Amino acid sequence: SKRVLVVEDNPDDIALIRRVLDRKDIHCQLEFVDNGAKALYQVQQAKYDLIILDIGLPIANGFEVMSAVRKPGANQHTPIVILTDNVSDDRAKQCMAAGASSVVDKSSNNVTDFYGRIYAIFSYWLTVNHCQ
Repeated sequence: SKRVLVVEDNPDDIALIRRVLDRKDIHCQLEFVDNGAKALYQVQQAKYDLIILDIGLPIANGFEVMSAVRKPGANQHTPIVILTDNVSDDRAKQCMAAGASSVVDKSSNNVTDFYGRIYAIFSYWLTVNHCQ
């Protein structure tokens, strides 16, 4: 059973993410935490198949989370997807420098696009990308 860790605090985003997985029959353990401190603790506790984070949360301590995950250890090479509203090219480029696997615009002002991007992230990283 795959496990995913998502650093996100918007409760409608969260509810939409759970629902996408449901409908699309994507079966994994999902864990949400609302900040970077909590993230850095959970990465020490379990090996994840995927870690998603909203770099828009100052409180997510995104770059710090990414450095720490990228260190020697169980999740050293766990895919990290940044999923954040309004990604600029600069910020995407900064995430990529800090170790992100992928940067994705939520486009959450367009639920149709937001929904299909959630499904693409989980679909790709869990059923296409090779998992141990």
